[PDB]
Amino acid sequence: EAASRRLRTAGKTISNQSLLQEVVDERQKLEQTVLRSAAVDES
Amino acid sequence: EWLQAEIARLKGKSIVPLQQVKTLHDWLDGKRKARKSCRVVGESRTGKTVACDAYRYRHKPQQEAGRPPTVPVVYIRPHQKCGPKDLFKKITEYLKYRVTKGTVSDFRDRTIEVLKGCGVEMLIIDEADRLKPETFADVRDIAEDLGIAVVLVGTDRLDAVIKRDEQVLERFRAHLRFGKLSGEDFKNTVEMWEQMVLKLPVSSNLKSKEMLRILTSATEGYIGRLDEILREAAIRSLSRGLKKIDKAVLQEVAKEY
Amino acid sequence: EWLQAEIARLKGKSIVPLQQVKTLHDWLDGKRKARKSCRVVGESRTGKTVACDAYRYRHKPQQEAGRPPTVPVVYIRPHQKCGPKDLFKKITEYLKYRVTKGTVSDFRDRTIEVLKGCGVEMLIIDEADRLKPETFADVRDIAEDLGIAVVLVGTDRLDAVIKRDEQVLERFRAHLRFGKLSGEDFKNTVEMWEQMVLKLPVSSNLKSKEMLRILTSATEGYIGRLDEILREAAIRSLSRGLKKIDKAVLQEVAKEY
Amino acid sequence: EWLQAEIARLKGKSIVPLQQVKTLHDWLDGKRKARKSCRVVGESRTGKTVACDAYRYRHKPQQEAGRPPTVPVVYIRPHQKCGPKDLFKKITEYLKYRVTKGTVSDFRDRTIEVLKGCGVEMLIIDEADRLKPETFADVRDIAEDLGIAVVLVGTDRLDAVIKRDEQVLERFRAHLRFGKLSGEDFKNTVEMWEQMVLKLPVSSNLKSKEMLRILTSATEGYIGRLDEILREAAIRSLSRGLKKIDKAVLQEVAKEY
Amino acid sequence: EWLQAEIARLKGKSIVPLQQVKTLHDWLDGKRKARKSCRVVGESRTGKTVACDAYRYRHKPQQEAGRPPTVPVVYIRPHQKCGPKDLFKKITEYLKYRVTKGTVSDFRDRTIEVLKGCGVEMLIIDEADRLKPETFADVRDIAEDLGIAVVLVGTDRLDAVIKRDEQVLERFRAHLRFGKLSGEDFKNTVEMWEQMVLKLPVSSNLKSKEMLRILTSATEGYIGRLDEILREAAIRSLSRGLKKIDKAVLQEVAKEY
Amino acid sequence: EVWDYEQLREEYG
Amino acid sequence: EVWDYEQLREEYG
Ligand SMILES: Nc1ncnc2c1ncn2[C@@H]1O[C@H](COP(=O)(O)OP(=O)(O)OP(=O)(O)O)[C@@H](O)[C@H]1O
Ligand SMILES: Nc1ncnc2c1ncn2[C@@H]1O[C@H](COP(=O)(O)OP(=O)(O)OP(=O)(O)O)[C@@H](O)[C@H]1O
Ligand SMILES: Nc1ncnc2c1ncn2[C@@H]1O[C@H](COP(=O)(O)OP(=O)(O)OP(=O)(O)O)[C@@H](O)[C@H]1O
Ligand SMILES: Nc1ncnc2c1ncn2[C@@H]1O[C@H](COP(=O)(O)OP(=O)(O)OP(=O)(O)O)[C@@H](O)[C@H]1O
Ligand SMILES: [Mg+2]
Ligand SMILES: [Mg+2]
Ligand SMILES: [Mg+2]
Ligand SMILES: [Mg+2]
Repeated sequence: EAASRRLRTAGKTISNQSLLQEVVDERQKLEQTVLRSAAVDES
Repeated sequence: EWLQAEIARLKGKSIVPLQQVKTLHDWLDGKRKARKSCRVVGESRTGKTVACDAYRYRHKPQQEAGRPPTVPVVYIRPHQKCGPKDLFKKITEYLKYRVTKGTVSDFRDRTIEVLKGCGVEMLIIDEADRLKPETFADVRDIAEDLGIAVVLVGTDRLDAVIKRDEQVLERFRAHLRFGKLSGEDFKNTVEMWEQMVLKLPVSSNLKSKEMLRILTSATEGYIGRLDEILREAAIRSLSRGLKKIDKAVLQEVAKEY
Repeated sequence: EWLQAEIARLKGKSIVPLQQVKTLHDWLDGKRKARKSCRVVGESRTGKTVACDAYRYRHKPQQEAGRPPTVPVVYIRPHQKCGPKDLFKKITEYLKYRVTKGTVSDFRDRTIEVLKGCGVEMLIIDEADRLKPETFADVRDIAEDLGIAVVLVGTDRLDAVIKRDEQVLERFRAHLRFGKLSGEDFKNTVEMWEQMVLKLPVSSNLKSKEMLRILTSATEGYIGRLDEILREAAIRSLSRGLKKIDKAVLQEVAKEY
Repeated sequence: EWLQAEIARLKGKSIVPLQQVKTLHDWLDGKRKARKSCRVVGESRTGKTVACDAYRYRHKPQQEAGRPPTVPVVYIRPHQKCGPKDLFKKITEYLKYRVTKGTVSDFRDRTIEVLKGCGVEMLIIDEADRLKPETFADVRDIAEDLGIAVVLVGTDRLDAVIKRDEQVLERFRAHLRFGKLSGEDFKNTVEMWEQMVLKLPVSSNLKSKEMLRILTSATEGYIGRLDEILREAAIRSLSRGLKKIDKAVLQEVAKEY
Repeated sequence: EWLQAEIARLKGKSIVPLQQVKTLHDWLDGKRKARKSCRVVGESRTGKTVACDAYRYRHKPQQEAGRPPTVPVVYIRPHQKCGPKDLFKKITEYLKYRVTKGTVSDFRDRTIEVLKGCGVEMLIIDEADRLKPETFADVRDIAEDLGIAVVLVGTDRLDAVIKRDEQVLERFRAHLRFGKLSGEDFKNTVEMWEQMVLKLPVSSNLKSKEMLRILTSATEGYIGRLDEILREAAIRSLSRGLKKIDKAVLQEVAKEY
Repeated sequence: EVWDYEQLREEYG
Repeated sequence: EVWDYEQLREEYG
């Protein structure tokens, strides 16, 4: 969802191909990567 | 000896007819036909240079006896902070002329003289962002006075340079964007590399979905990463006595980026 | 007298074949085969420069009768704010040529001429962060116009300079980090510095686990702290007429920080 | 001795019928028949002088019973900074008249008289760039007052000199471009040299891939470099008691360029 | 007296048969046999001039009973800003002919006359960078019209002068590099000077590491520094009644550099 | 089809 | 083994 904002505002051709790049090309990053620690890796 | 020859083969570069290259080549044929000046833009190692280089080899000079060569496409990479005499010297030397020491005006007139007569119709300027702000006025006059499609190639640093000069931006608005690639055509491109580029005696099976994962993570869709990882993985594996690239070497390479 | 000659060596500098240096030399051999441009990074005094110099020496110039020398590895350290002319001057002078007066264009063409024929295959740029932002273009042009592996060496200060140009960043992405030592590797290193470097008149037995706290507290695992401490203590001990580094001397030196 | 005879042979020069020679001769036959003044321009060591020299031998003097010789082609190379008198001396000596010492005017009048009397119809001036500016006025008057095609032969330095005087520029607008060798034409040239120039007891197979790569890199397409490399490599091979050019001898010569 | 006789000897110059001398001689013998023009380039005071002198003494004029001498090698050093008449005067006087008063044309024609008949095979022009740019045309004409190997000698300043004229650059493309001494070669050269040049009553032990350290720092591999330091050090040492060089005198001299 | 970078120069020459 | 910068300056230099 966040990638779609930076995708369109740059005038990129809209597609799943380009959208996926704007996913992978911070407070919430630290928070989410803490929550990544999960019992599915530990049980 | 087997190894040293194959290592020297892998150590050199190669060209592969990717769909991005084919797409650019058709687009450049349209621009050259229309005499339309334009820019090619995209992130580093997306393959812009290799694609533009392949275009000039496909449209090689034609010689006829006792004339200067007919050279439809001229390709130059300027040196950093290229001034006008540097630019003129690049073009005249590509056309197989020796420059004679003289003023900028003399270099200009001699370049205009040989851009005619050699019949140039496209000028590709690779990393045009190296051009000084003053030399862009001579680039524009080549595009405007002669019937020549000037193609500026660069990263988004080129877009920063030209947006600072209204008259350059407006002449070079038409553009093609080079993209990073992922998924299906990436999987095809990885397979194409192990088929056509690595040429190792035994199959590396880089087509394998788990091998494609680690390559996806490291190459990040840049063809210039994909090529350099596999070539480096080949040289290590061959030197370690292995007929094959496999994860034990491939992930040692992939972790190095 | 004996004591002044020991001081004359203890105020000097030496090379110790740490496993860190060995690891770099295997890596630089792989990069030099692949012509792979890359970077060496790591904190100050971690031993990078001494490890790079040791690689230059073991791959010294080979003389050939009446030819320019074959110089497989060129090592340079730019002066601060190194421009293009400064870079070209240092490369050509390293190859034992004299620069003439001339333009940057003359210096470039002469440098490319002598990077060929001297058979240069690796260029190590120590303090690569001293290069001016514009001169990386010439460094990049060397890396791709010739089959030369360029190795940029710096601290993390270099990575800030690199990431300010994505064309540099994407060419030098492959890297090796020199880390601080710890534990048994530090213990073996501290043992080596007693029994190989100092070679002092009477042993201090620097395997001792407790005084290793004194070293660690000053040294933090920097080799370029460790090598400094022992030479300070040994010169003081031999100046004071102590045949060993005593605890009273080590802690006094280690207290200067 | 056979070796001293073979060295004496390879030491010299010979004329090879290259296609660019035939191109020039056919073009000079047109200009001589139309009586039309023109220039031959091409970078150094491309073979312009050997080709013009071959033309005067093809059109040697011709005789009639009890008459002076008709000499359709005069070929002169001026000495550096050639003034009028030295031009007139060069021409009259070629026509085999020892002009008695005298004024520039006396030399001029005698040169006009013998150019008329000997029936000269083409005057090739090789290295015309060596003429003083004041001397081109005398060259133009020969072209204008007599029915003579004057051919100025030179490098791109001649094109620069000619542009400095509108009256010379506009009289010598027509040009032939003498070019470098490349591609299959280069490969055909290498094979002709092996069979026709070197004539060694055993075939060297210089057209083969590795040999052709060495020659292409070292000669860069100059026929002057091709001739000088292969003749010295032939002399070195025979001096060593070889029956052919060997790859090692060829690279040893090629490494000196 | 002993002292003044030894001082008068050491004050002078002599030729030591260094390997780099033999290397040049074999190369010049190849170039002379092939009549190939070339250049000799190397840093100042590396020994080029002495090695070229040694060659023309090994190939001195040969008498043949009232013929002019057969003189296969001519050696000249032009004076600064050598014009064409100066060049012709240099060559003519070397062949033992007196220059009669006349024009540049008379000097040229007389020089061209005596280069033939004397049978000159090779012309070595030392300090070829002292030639005026217009004088290179006459040097090229000697190489072109006579079958003569012309050898230009100079420092890297010659390599810049030559590159200012494509016609000169393209004729003298083949080169030999004169290098500085280093390593084991320098240690042997020091040994030879002690034995063959200085010839003091008592061994100076200049092979010793402490002596080599002084010599290597001050000489920097220049054979000119090696000679002029060791002669001056020997002269100083004998003047003090020493029968050898010693470290103190050697350091006292070496400190002036 | 393979398209070797050296063969592109050989074709371009 | 250990090396001296001053030896390496002569030995490799
Ligand atoms: N079509 C291709 N076929 C084969 N190899 C390729 C291709 N495109 C790219 N490469 C590989 O990737 C590298 C980088 O490609 P290229 O030089 O064209 O990038 P670029 O977009 O011009 O980069 P930059 O903007 O950084 O200058 C090449 O040198 C080569 O190793
Ligand atoms: N392998 C080694 N053998 C001997 N001494 C060493 C070694 N490595 C480091 N040193 C000592 O520690 C100092 C630091 O080493 P070096 O200069 O190579 O580090 P660096 O990481 O390149 O430093 P910087 O980034 O600050 O320029 C050296 O000057 C030397 O005194
Ligand atoms: N047709 C030919 N046959 C054989 N050898 C040739 C031929 N043309 C050129 N060469 C070789 O190349 C050399 C240089 O050729 P040439 O003298 O014609 O050059 P040029 O173009 O007149 O050069 P410049 O402009 O430098 O004077 C010749 O001396 C000879 O060795
Ligand atoms: N072969 C030799 N034997 C003995 N001494 C030598 C020899 N070569 C050089 N020298 C010494 O070195 C000095 C400098 O050498 P030389 O004059 O040959 O230098 P060069 O290379 O021609 O220098 P430059 O380019 O500065 O004119 C000589 O005058 C002599 O003292
Ligand atoms: Mg590029
Ligand atoms: Mg450092
Ligand atoms: Mg000529
Ligand atoms: Mg000299």
